[PDB]
Amino acid sequence: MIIPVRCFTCGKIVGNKWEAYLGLLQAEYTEGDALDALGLKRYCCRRMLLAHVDLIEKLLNYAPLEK
Amino acid sequence: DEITPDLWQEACWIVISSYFDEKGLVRQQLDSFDEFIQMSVQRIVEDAPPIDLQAPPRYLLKFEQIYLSKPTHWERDGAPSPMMPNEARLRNLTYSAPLYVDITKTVIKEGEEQLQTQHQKTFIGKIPIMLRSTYCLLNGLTDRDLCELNECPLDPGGYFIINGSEKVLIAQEKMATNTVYVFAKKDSKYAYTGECRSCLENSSRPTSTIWVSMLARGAIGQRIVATLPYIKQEVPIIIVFRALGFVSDRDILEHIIYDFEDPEMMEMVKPSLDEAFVIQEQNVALNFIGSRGAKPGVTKEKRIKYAKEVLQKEMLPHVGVSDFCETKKAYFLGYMVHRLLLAALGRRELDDRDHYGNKRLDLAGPLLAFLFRGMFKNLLKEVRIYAQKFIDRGKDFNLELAIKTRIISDGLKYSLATGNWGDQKKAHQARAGVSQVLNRLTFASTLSHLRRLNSPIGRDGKLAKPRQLHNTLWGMVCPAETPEGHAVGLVKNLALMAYISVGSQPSPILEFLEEWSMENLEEISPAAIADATKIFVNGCWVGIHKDPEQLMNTLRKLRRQMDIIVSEVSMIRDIREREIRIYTDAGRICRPLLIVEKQKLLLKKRHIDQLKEREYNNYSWQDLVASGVVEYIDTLEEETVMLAMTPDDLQEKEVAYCSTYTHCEIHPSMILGVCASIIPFPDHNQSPRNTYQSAMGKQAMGVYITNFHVRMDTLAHVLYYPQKPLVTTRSMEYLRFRELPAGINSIVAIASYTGYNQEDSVIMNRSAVDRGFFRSVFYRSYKEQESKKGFDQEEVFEKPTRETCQGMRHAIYDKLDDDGLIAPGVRVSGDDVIIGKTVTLPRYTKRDCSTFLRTSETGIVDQVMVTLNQEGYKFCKIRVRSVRIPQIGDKFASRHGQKGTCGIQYRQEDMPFTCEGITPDIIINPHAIPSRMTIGHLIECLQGKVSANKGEIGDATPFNDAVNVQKISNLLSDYGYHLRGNEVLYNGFTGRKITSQIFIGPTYYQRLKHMVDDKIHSRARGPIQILNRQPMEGRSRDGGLRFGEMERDCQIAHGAAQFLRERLFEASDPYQVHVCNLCGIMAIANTRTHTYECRGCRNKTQISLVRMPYACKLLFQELMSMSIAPRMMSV
Amino acid sequence: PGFVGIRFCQECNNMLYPKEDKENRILLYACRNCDYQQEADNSCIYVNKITHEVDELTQIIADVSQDPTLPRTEDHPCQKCGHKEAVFFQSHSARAEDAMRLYYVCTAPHCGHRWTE
RNA sequence: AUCGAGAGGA
Ligand SMILES: [Zn+2]
Ligand SMILES: [Zn+2]
Ligand SMILES: [Zn+2]
Ligand SMILES: [Zn+2]
Repeated sequence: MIIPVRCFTCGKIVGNKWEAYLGLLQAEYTEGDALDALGLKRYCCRRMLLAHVDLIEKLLNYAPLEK
Repeated sequence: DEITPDLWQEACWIVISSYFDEKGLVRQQLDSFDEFIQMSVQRIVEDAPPIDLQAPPRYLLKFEQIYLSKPTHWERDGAPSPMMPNEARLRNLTYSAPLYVDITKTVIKEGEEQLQTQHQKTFIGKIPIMLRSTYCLLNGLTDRDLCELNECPLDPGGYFIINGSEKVLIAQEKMATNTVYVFAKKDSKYAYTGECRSCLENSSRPTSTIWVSMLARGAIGQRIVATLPYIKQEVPIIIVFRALGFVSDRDILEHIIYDFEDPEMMEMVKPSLDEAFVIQEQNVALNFIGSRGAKPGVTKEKRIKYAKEVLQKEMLPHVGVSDFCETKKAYFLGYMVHRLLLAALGRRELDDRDHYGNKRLDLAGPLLAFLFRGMFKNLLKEVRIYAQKFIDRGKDFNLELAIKTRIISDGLKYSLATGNWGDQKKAHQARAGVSQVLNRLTFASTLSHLRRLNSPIGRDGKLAKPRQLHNTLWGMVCPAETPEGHAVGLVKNLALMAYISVGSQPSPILEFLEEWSMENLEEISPAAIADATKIFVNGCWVGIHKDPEQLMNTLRKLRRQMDIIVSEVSMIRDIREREIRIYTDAGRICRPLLIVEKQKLLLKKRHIDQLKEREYNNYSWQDLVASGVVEYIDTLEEETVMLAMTPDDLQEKEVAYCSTYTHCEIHPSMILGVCASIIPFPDHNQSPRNTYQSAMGKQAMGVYITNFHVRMDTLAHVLYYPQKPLVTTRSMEYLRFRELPAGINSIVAIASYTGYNQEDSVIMNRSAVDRGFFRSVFYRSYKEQESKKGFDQEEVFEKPTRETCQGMRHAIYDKLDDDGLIAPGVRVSGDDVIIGKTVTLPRYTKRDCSTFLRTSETGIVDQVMVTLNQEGYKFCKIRVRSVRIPQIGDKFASRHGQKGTCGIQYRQEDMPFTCEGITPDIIINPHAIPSRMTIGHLIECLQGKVSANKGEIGDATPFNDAVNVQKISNLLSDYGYHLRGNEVLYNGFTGRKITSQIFIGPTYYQRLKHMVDDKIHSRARGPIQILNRQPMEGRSRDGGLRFGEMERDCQIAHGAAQFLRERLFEASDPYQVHVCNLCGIMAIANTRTHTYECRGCRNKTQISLVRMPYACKLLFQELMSMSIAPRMMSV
Repeated sequence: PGFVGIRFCQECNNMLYPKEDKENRILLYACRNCDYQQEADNSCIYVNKITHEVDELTQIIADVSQDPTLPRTEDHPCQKCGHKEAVFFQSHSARAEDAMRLYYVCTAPHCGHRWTE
C-alpha cells in the first residue's frame, strides 16, 4: 500500500525516494531518467520504484474511526 | 481522414478505452436489473388478471401502477431512514427497497351503485436492490461521495446484499425460445425432430415445447407426427391442421409446401396425408386430439373443448394466444414441418445445439422476473382466500390486511440468500447455483464472478460436446477462463467487450415493416411464399417480402442511425433459405465491431480526435455507436458477417482473400475475459497454462477492495506491498489491475540450485521475505448475537464466571471486558475467547456459550463492532488480524500456470548472485518450462528486465507484431546485458561461478490463498461423531483423515492385515457387543451386576463378547430395523 | 423417368389416389373423399431415385451472390452475361458424398446465372 | 451442532 522501505532484493533504501520520484515525474522526467536521478542503478530498485502502486493515497480518502 | 496503420494501435485502444468509460465491466448486471425494475415488475403486475370475487356485491381489485422507492430501513421505532449498503453489510440487513402498488377496488352490487376506492401506494413487498443500479443510493455518486460513505470507488457493483452477504446472480444459459430447431437423435423412434420452445412475449407461463418429428424408417413411408403439450400421445400433423380449420389437403400443403414444382417434398409429406383420411373435418380432428390426450372425456363435447383450448393456448403461444389466430398458427406449424422436411431431404443442415446463436443468457433481470411472477401469483392467491373468507360473511375487508407482504419479500430474500432458484417449498425441484456469494478474495475474482456465465447441463453429464469450446464463443466468451475441475466448459466468462442484450419490444420494428412493403401473413396467398422471403421477428413469422436485400440495407441504416431500431437488435438475413430473422429479446450475447465500407473503415481519424478529448467535449462511446461507425453484432448475425481481424486485412493484396469485408475487430485481444486479460503474452503459452492462470489469478493475494478497513468479511487476505506488473497488457487498464494489483515483481532466476525447487516448487529469498516480500495480512471476522427469543432462555454478552457458568472451558476469559467482548489490539492465541456469551438455564441459572477463536490461528484483534441486527438484539462482529509471512509450503504462481510451493528459503548470502550483487527473489526449476511450453513466462521475464532497466512498463498485449523476442533482446543488449536474459551467477555458498549462465529477470509473481498453515492438520484421539463413533470430518472439527476404500485395497495388496485392522477397526471405532450363542442377536449385558441375558432365547449363560467396529454394530441394528436378522454366529 | 407429383380433386381439393379401371383396363386418379375421377396422363405412380442423382444447380438461388461471406473469383466468367466476377461454393448438402464439387453463380444483378465446372 | 448447497485444492 505504501512504498517499501528497502529493496526486496538488495536491501537498498527506497522509502525516501517515492516522493522525490513523483516530483521528478511531474518535472517532465521520463521514468528512466527519474530513476537515474535518484541513483537506482540496479534493475531491482528500479523495479521497486517503477512498479509501486501508492494505495495509501486511496486509503486516506476514508475518514478515520475517531475525530 | 483514414486512420493509417502507424496510428491504428493508438486509435483502436482509444476506442476501447471509450467503451470502458461508457459501459464498465458489470454493465450486463446493471442493465438487466434496471430493465427488470423499470419494465418487468410493472408488466408482471399488469399481466396478472383482476381477481373478481363475489358471494350480491363484487370486487375486482385491479393493480395498475408500481412505485419503488429508494432503499430504506425501518427501526423498531419504525422511523424510515435511508440505508447505505455498508450499513447493510455491517448490520446483516438486506439492501432492499419497498415496492408499493396502486390498487383500485370498485364496489358493484346492483342498480348501477358503483363507486371506486383507490389505495395509492399499497406496500406490496420489499425488493432487494443491485448495487450501483439506478435504484441504488450509490447511483451517480462521485468517488468523493462514495468514499464519504465508506465505499470503494473501484467497486463495480452488480450484486445484492442479503443479510449482510454479498450475493451475485450468475447468468444462466438456456436454449433460445420461439425458434425452430431440427435435430436428429441417433437412438430414438424418430429420425428427425423439430422442436420449438415457445413462449409469449411477456412471459406468464413456462416455455411450451412443441415437437414435430418424423418416424424412423422401419408403415410404408415416413410419417410426420407432432408431440403437442398436455397430450401424452403423438398426433399426426394433418390432424392438427384439420383441428385448426384446414380440412382440405390442398390447404394443408399450401401451408406446408410453398413450391408445388417440388415432388420430393410432396412424396415425403404424402404418408402423413395417407395416415389421416378417415378424419376429414375440424370437429372430428379436435375429438381425436382430446381422445389421444391424457384426460379423455367420455363425451366428445368436452373432448373437443379441451382440444380447442390446448390448440389455442398451449400450442405455439408466441404465434398468438387469442382467437382467430389459427391462420398464423397453421402457417407456423407448416413452417416447422417444412423445416423438418428440408432437414430430412438434406436441403438444410441440422441445427447445432451448441451454437451460441441458439442460446440465451438468463441474467439478473429475467431471473428476478421469474421469481416475481411466481411470488406475485402466490400473493394474489393469498389475497383471494383472505377476501373470500370475508365477503362470504357479506361484509367489507381491508386489503392492507389481505396483503401479507412477506410473500414477495421473504421469497426474493430466500432465493437470493440460498441460491435455490424457486419457491422455498419446492427446495428440490429448485435449481441451485444461481445467486452465489460474491468472491472478494481479489479484485479480479470479484470482476470475474460478476461476469460469470453458467451452462446448466449438469456436472454429472460426461458428454463433452457442451463442455467443448465452440467456434461461436469467439468474442463472446473467454477461450481460456474456465474451471479445470468437474465443470470444465460449463462455467464460462464473458469476453471483455461482450454485452448481453437487455431486451426490447418488437412493436416499432413491426410497425415500420407494416409501413414498409412487407405483406402480413394473413393477407397473402400461399402461392406468393415461394419466391418471397419470410420475415421472423422474435421467432414469429409476421410476413413476407419481395426484395430482402434492400430491406436489410434499410434496416441496417435504421439501426446505425439509432432510429426506431435500437442497437441491440439482431437482424440476420439467411440468403440460401430466404428467412430474415429479427431479434429484440433479452439474453443475446453480442459484441461491438467496426463497420467497414467498400474496403475501408467508417472509423475515420476525426472520430479518434473527438475520442482523445473525451473528457472535454463529452464525445463518448454512444456517439461512436450513433455515428454508424460501430455496431453490436450477436452470435447469430456473426454468421452473416465477414470480419477483418485488423484493418491490415482491408488492404489490397497480391491475392485478395475476401475483398468484401463488412466489419472489423476493434482488437483481437478482446476475445479474452477478465482473468485471461492479465496474462502477458498468452499467445506464447500452451492454452491449458492460460486456463490454469485464469483460475489462479482468482486465488492471488492483493488488495481485493480499497475500503477493506471497514468490511467485516469472514476471510480476507491483503498483500503488504502489491505492485503493478512491469510487463502488462493494455486490457488491465480497464480491469483496474494497476490500481488494485495482486502480486509482486520478483527477480526470478530459472535455475537448478540445491534441488529444493524440483517438481513445481520454488526457492525464495529469506532476506527478501524479511523485507516484506509477499507478506500479507489475514483478516478473519467472527459474528455473534445474543438472542432473547423467549423468557425460557436468553443469551447475553458478559464476562463469564467460574461460579455461575456450567459449560465453561478451562481457557482463561481475562482478555474479555465486562461487556463480554474482547478489545482491539489484544493478542489472541488458539482456543482463546473473544466473546463471552452466557445463556440462562431453565454452574447455575446460566451456561457458557462463548465464541472461541478458530483453533491454531494466533492473531491480534483488529477491531470490534457492535450494533443491532434486523430484529434488534445486540450483535457483535470481531475482526482478528494475523500476519502471514511466506514460508515453506506456501503456494506461489506466475501469470503462466507456473504454480509451486516454497521448497526452502535461503538468505541473501546463500542465494546465487550476479556480478552486480543481485540475488533472485525466487528461483524456479527449469524443468517446469519444457513440457508446459510457457514461453510467455520467458518472454515476460526478458521484457521485464528491459522494462526495469529502461524505466517503462512492458507491453505484453497478446497479438502485437510491434513486439517480438528479437526486438526485446536487442533492447536488452543496449543496457549491458546478454540479449537473451542470461547472466553469469556465482554460487552463494562457495562464490564460484556457475558454469551455466542462468536466466534471470523480473517476473510478476502472485501469492495464492493456499498457505500451508491453513492446511496442516494432525489428530491423535480427538472428538468422534455421534451416530457412528468415528473421528470427525475436517480440520475445523479436529477430525481424522479418511482411510477410504482405495486405501483398504492398497493395504490388501500389501498384505498388511494387522495394519488394515488397526486403521479400519482400532484407530476408528473399536467396540464390544454381547451376542447370544443361540440366536446370534445382540444380547443385554449388565457388567456392573454381571447379568447377561437374551430376551429372545430366555437364556443368561450362553452369551459371548464380540469385538466389532461400532459402524458394524450400527449397520446390523439398521438391518434389524428393516426386519433383517444378521445373526453373528460365533461357532 | 422423373418424379410424380400429387394431384388433388376438383371438388373437395383432397389428394387423388391411384386406381385401376378393369372395364377399360386404364389408370384413373380418384378421390376417396368425394366421387371424382380423372384420366391419368403419365401412367407412372411412384418413382424412387435411390442413386439420388439430383442436379443441385436447381437448389441454388441467384440471391446467394449477395453473400459477403462467400468467395468470389475473376477466373470463371459467366457464359450467359459475360460478367467476370462470380461467387463459388461447395454443395454442403447431405446425401452428397463427392461434395468438394464447386458451384458458381454470377454476381451481376438480374443475371443470376448458375453453373458448375 | 446437523443438514444441505455452493465455491475451491490435488
Ligand atoms: Zn535493489
Ligand atoms: Zn438369544
Ligand atoms: Zn375429391
Ligand atoms: Zn451472369
